[PDB]
Amino acid sequence: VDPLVATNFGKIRGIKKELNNEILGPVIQFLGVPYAAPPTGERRFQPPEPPSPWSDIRNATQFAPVCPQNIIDGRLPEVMLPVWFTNNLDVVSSYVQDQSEDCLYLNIYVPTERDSGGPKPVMVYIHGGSYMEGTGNLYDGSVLASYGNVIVITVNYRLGVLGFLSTGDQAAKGNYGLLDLIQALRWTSENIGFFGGDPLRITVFGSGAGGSCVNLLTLSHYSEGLFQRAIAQSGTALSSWAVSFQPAKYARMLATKVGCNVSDTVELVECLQKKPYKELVDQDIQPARYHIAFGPVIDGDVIPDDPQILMEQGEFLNYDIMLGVNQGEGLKFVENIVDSDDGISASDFDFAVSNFVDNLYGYPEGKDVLRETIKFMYTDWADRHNPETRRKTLLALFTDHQWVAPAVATADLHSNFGSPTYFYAFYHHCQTDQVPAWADAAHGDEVPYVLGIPMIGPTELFPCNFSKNDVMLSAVVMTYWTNFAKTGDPNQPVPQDPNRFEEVAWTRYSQKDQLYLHIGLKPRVKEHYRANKVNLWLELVPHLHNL
Amino acid sequence: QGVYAPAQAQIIHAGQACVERVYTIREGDTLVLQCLVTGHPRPQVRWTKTAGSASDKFQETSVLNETLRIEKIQRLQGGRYYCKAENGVGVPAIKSIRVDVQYLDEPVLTVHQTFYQEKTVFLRCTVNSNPPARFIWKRGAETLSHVDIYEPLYTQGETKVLKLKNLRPQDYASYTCQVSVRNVCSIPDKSITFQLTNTTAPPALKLSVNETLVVNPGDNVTMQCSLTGGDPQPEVLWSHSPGPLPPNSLVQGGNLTIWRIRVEDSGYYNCTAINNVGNPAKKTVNLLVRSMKNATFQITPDVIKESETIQLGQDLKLSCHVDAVPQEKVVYSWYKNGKPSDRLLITRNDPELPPVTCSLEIIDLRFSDYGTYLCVATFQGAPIPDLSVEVNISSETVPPTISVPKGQSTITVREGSRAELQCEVRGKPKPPIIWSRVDKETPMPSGTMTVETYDGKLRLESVSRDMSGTYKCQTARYNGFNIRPREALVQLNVQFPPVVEPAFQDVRQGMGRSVTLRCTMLKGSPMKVATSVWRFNGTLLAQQDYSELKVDSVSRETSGSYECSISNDVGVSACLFQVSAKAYSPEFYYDTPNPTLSQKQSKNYSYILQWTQKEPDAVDPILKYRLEVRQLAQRNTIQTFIPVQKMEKGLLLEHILPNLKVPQSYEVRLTPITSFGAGDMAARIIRY
Ligand SMILES: *[C@@H]1O[C@H](CO)[C@@H](O[C@@H]2O[C@H](CO)[C@@H](O[C@@H]3O[C@H](CO)[C@@H](O)[C@H](O)[C@@H]3O)[C@H](O)[C@H]2NC(C)=O)[C@H](O)[C@H]1NC(C)=O
Ligand SMILES: *[C@@H]1O[C@H](CO)[C@@H](O)[C@H](O)[C@H]1NC(C)=O
Ligand SMILES: *[C@@H]1O[C@H](CO)[C@@H](O)[C@H](O)[C@H]1NC(C)=O
Ligand SMILES: *[C@@H]1O[C@H](CO)[C@@H](O)[C@H](O)[C@H]1NC(C)=O
Ligand SMILES: *[C@@H]1O[C@H](CO)[C@@H](O)[C@H](O)[C@H]1NC(C)=O
Ligand SMILES: *[C@@H]1O[C@H](CO)[C@@H](O)[C@H](O)[C@H]1NC(C)=O
Ligand SMILES: *[C@@H]1O[C@H](CO)[C@@H](O)[C@H](O)[C@H]1NC(C)=O
Ligand SMILES: *[C@@H]1O[C@H](CO)[C@@H](O)[C@H](O)[C@H]1NC(C)=O
Ligand SMILES: *[C@@H]1O[C@H](CO)[C@@H](O)[C@H](O)[C@H]1NC(C)=O
Repeated sequence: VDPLVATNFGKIRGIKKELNNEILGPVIQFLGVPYAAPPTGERRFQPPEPPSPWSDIRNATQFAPVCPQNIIDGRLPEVMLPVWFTNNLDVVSSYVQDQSEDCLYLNIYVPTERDSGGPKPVMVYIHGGSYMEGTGNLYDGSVLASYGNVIVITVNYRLGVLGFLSTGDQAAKGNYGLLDLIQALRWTSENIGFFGGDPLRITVFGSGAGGSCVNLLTLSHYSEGLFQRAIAQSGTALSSWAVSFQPAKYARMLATKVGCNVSDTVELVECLQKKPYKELVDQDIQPARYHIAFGPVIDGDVIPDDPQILMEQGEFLNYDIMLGVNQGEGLKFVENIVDSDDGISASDFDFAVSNFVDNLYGYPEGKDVLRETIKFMYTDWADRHNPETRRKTLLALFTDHQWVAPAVATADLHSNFGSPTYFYAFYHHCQTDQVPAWADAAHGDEVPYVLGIPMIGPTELFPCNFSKNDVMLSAVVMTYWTNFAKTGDPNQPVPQDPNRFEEVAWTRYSQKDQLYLHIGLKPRVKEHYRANKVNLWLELVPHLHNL
Repeated sequence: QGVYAPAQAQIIHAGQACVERVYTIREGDTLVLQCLVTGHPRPQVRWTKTAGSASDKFQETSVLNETLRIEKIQRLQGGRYYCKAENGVGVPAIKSIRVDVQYLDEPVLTVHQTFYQEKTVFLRCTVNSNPPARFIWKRGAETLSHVDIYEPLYTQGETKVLKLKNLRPQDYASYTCQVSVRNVCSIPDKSITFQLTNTTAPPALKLSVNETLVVNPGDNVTMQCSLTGGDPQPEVLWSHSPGPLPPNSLVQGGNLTIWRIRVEDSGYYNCTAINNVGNPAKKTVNLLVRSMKNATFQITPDVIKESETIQLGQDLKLSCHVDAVPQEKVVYSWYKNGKPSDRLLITRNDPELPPVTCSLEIIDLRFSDYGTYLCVATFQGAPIPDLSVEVNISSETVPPTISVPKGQSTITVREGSRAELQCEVRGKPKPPIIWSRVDKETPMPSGTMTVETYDGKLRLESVSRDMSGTYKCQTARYNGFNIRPREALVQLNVQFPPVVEPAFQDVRQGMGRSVTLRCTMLKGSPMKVATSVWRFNGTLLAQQDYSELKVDSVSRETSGSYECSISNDVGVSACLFQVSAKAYSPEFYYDTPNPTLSQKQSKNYSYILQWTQKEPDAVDPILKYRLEVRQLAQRNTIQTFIPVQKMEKGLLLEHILPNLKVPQSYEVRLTPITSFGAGDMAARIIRY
C-alpha cells in the first residue's frame, strides 16, 4: 500500500508497482534515494560525502535527475555501447533529458513476498557503456526482483569528466565514480536491512563498462565486507577501454578547451571547479581508438595497481564470481564496413586488421608479422573466398580480443587463486527490425533476459516481439542469476522447472577443464570455450612483443 | 561535527630494505612497516593482507598495530598489504603497499641428447628467482651465437637452453650456467656446472620382478632395482601409490623389502633413476596381495512373473558374491544339504548382478527345494582360507517389511549427548539396514552418505545440531531379497540452549527520563521462552518469544545492571544491560603541537590539553571536568576542575597545564561531571 521505511537519514516513502504479468507479484519502488551528498562546489572532483538527514517523510516515487552527459549523437562510441542502446537513442534520450550535477541517487525494488524465510538477497546493478553516459534508471529491476524474490538496486554515479577526471597527481586522484559506487554500497549495507535485505548477501552485477566496474571493485580493498558476490556480463578490468592510462593528458586538453590550462595542476583543478558543469561536458575530447579518455585510473589507492599485475599475482580477495560473453559482441565493429551484399572484401578485411594492429599494438618494429599472423588465424581456409564468412571471422576477431580473451583470463586467474567461478556464453537474442538478420547475440543483448523483460512483453526501450522461447530463456537466466545471489551457486536453491535446462547443472569453472554453460535454446555444459583463438591473444601475441 | 576529522593514513618504510609504492627486501631479512594516522577521534589501525585463499603466498594476517613486523621474511609472506584506519567519522582511510621479497635459488642444470648427420645436445638451465633471473653460459669463455641460445615458451624467464647443434670435439668440456639477479638487494650470483663428455648418458634400470606380481598375505617379497647405465651415476629411488611405503617395508636403496605383507599394501611400487641427463628411467611393478571379503547372497524371486516372494511354480535365483583381489581367479561351489545340476536346477555364473557372481536358478519351485543352500568361494590352490554363505529357504522365508517401533518416529535429544535412531525390520532372512539422509545431500558421522547396521540401530556418540533433520532407513538388496527396498523415516531433534540478544548493551539516559530493555530470543530448540527472569544487581525482580523491562526513572538508586535470563527447557541464556545516566568518556585531541618551553629555563614547560565530549546530549549536560595530573614518578596528583560553559557535539575544549618539569612525562585523567555525578573517565600521557 503506502511503503514507508525509516532509514538512518530519515523516513522515506515508496510506491507500489504492478507488473504486466499475472504470475509475478507486485513490487515496491523507492526512486531517487540519496546515498551521498551532492558533489557540487568544493565537492567536485572530490570523494563522496554521506547524505544529509531529513526530519519529515521524503518521497521516493520518481527518478532523480541523471548525471551530466551528452548522448544526442555528441560523438559517442558505438563500438562500446550495447546495440539496444545505440539503436534506440530517441527513447534512451528521454531517460537522461533531466540532468544535474546533484545526481548521486539510487533506486530500490522490493518483492512483495517464498519457500525459505528470512532476509532476502540484494542485487546491485552497475550500469555503464563508456563511462561517459547512462543511468541505472534505464534498468527496471521490478521483474527480476519479483520473479527471483530478491532485492534489486540500480545506482547512478558521476560520469565522464565529473566522475573520472585525473591530473595524475594529488590535485585530482580520479575514480570519483567508483567512489560513489563504493559509497552506494556502503549506504546499502547500512540501510538495506530496514527494507528486508541481507547485507551479508550482496551481489554486484553489471554489463559492458558496468561489468568493468564490477571487476575493478573486486580489486579494491574498499569493497571488503561490502558485498560477497559479483556477476560480470560482457565486461572486464583487462580490456583496452576499461581504464584510462593517460588521464593527465586528457585533463589538460579539457583545461585548454575551457581556458584552465595553467602550469600548476592544483590551480588547474580549482579553475575547473569554477566552471559550469555543462561547459566541461560539452567539450570534444577524443581518445585513442579502442581506448578511453575519462574513466577509472590506477591511483594506487582505489585501484592499487594495474589489474593485470594484481590478478597475475593473486592480489585480490576471493569473491564468488560469475562472468560471460556473447557470441557476436563486435557487431558494430564490422557493421560499418559491410557492403550492400552483407559481405566484406579481402581489402577491407586487410584494412580493418591494419587499423586494429596499429591502434592496439602500437609497436614500431614487428607490426607486419603481427598483422599477417592475425589475418591467417582469422581466415577460414575452407571457403576462404566467401565475403560473408570473412565478415563472421572478422567479427570474431574483435569479439575474441575485446571480450572473450579478457574474460577467460579473469576466470582462469580467479579460479586458480581459489575464487568460485562460473562461466557462460550467450548464444541467443531477439532480433528487431533494426539489426541485420545475419547478426548473432550482440553486446548487451543478454540484458533483457536478465531483467525479465520478455515476461512483461515488448517495452518502449526493448521493442522486440519476444517469443515464448524468449520468456522461457528469460526465466532460466533469472533463475540462475538469483540462485547465484542466494547461495553462490547458480543451481541452488531453485531448480529449473518443455524446460530444456531441467537436467543441466552448471558446473564450476576451472583452468584445467574450463567448463562453461552454453546459454541458448539448446543449453548444455561445454569445455574450453574458443580455446585456440583465446590462447593466441593470451600467450602467443604477447610473445611476439620480443619481451 | 565541527572538530571531528575523518581518518587519514600514511605508510612508512623501515627495517631492512634495498635500493615508490612497493617495499622490496631480501628474503630472510626483517620487514618493518609503520602506518601513521591522524583524525579525531584517534582512529584505530590494523594491518591486513589480501591473497587468494587457495594458492601460493597466502596467510590470514590481521594485526591491530600501527607497525607491521615480519622477522626473517619468506617468499610466501610476500604480497600486497593494506593499512586500514577508522574512527567512526567519515570513510575509513586505506593505504596499500606491495612487499616484494626477493631471492635467487641455486640453478638446476639438465641436458638432453638427440638425416643422421649431426648429433645435438640441449643444455637446459632452470632457476626460481625474484626478480626474473639473467642467464650467462660459458665453456671457460662466455658463449654467444657464434651455437644458439634462447628462452622457450611455457617458461616465464626461469629457463634458458644452450643448443649445441654440431657436437665437435672442443665442445666436450665443462659447461657452467651462471645466473644473476642483477645484484639487487645485494644478492650474489650463482653458478652450476656440468661435465659434458662422450660417455655422458641418461639412466637405465632393470627390475628383478615381473610387470605384475601376485602374492599371499604374510609372504616376504624383496625387489632388486639395479642400474644398467648412466653417467653421471644416477640416484635410484623407490616410491608407492597410494600412500607411503611403510610400515613393515624398508628401503636399503635399490633393494625394496616388504615384510609380512598385508592386503592393504597392494598397489604400484615404482623405481626411478635420475642424473639430470635426458628423461629419468622408471621401472614399475604392481604388487597384488590375495584376499577374500564380504561374501553375500541374494534371493531373487520370479522377475518375469513380477513376484517378490517365494511361490510354488516360479523361478527362484539364489546368487552369491565375494570381493577378491585376483577377482578373475575365484571359483564358486553350490551345496544343498550336501554338495550336488542340469534339469530344473541350473547354474549361471555371470548375470546382470554384481561382477563375477555365481547364481543358480530353481525353475518351478517345489517343496523338495526347501532346504539349506551353501555357496563356497575359493582360490585355486591358495593358502588363504575359503569363504561361505548359508541361506536357508523354507515356507517361512518371506520378503522384508520395515517400520518404526512405537512412536520413535521423531526422537529428540540434547546437543552433545548420545543419540540412538531406530528402525525395526521383519522378514526371513532379515537384511541389513542402510541409513541415509533425505532433507539434504550431506555425509554422516562415518563421513559417508550411508552406514550399514544389522541391529537396525543407528548410534550417534557426539550428536551435533547439524545432524538434526530427517533420516531414511531401508532394507539392503544383499544378504536377503533382491527386491525394491522397503523404506521408513525418522526425525532427529538435537535440542540446544537458547541464544538471546543483546548479549551486552551499554544504555545511557537522563536522570528523570525512562528507558525500556528488551531481550529477544532468536535461535533455540525448543523455540519458546519457557521462562524469562529479570534480575537487578543480583536480586530478582517481579513479573512471549521475548522479554521486556521498563525502568521508570533512571536514578542512582534504579540505575545499574539488569539481567534477563531467558531459558528453554534445556538451558539458559541471558541479555545483560547497563543502565545509567553517566556521561560518555571525553575524547583526547592528539593532532596538535602541544608543549610550550618556559624560556628554556626553570625546567618548566606547559602543555595545551585539548579534547572533545563524546555525545554531550546523551545524558544530563556536562557541568565541569575533573582534571588529574600525575607525573608517573610520584603517586601524588594535582586535581583541578574545569567548568563547562556549554557544549555541542564536536566542540573542542582546551586547558593549559602551567608547571611541568622539562624532561618528565605526566598522566592526565579527565572525568566529566553531570547532575548524576562522574561520567566515564579518560586517560592520556603527555610529554615535553
Ligand atoms: C558387500 O558387497 C555388496 C555387493 O555384493 C555391496 O553392496 C553394494 O553396495 C553399493 C554401495 O553401498 C551399491 O551401489 C549402489 O549402486 C546403485 C546403482 O544403481 C545406486 O542406485 C545405489 O545408490 C548404490 O550406490 C551396490 O548396488 C550394492 N550391491 C548390491 C548387490 O546390493 C556391499 O556394500 C558390500 N559390503 C561390505 C561391507 O563390503
Ligand atoms: C605494536 O607492535 C609493536 C611491534 O610490532 C610493539 O612494540 C608495540 O608495543 C605495539 N603497540 C600497539 C599499541 O599495538
Ligand atoms: C670418447 O672419448 C674417449 C676419451 O676419453 C675416447 O677414448 C673414445 O674413443 C671416444 N669415443 C667413444 C665412443 O667413447
Ligand atoms: C618372513 O621373514 C621373517 C623374518 O623377517 C621370517 O621369520 C619368516 O619366516 C618369513 N616368512 C616368509 C613366508 O618368507
Ligand atoms: C607409479 O606409476 C604408475 C603408472 O606406472 C602411476 O599411476 C603411479 O602414480 C606411480 N606412483 C608414484 C608414487 O610415482
Ligand atoms: C634387502 O634389504 C633388506 C632391508 O632393507 C635386508 O634385510 C635384506 O637382507 C636385503 N636383501 C637383499 C637381497 O638385498
Ligand atoms: C539353517 O539350517 C542349518 C542346517 O543345519 C542350521 O544349522 C541353521 O541354524 C539354520 N539357520 C540359519 C542358517 O539361519
Ligand atoms: C549495582 O551495582 C553496581 C556495581 O558497582 C553499582 O555501581 C550500582 O550503584 C548498584 N546499584 C544500586 C541501585 O545500588
Ligand atoms: C617553574 O615551576 C615551579 C613549580 O614547579 C615554580 O615554582 C616556578 O616559579 C616556575 N618558574 C617559571 C619561570 O615558570
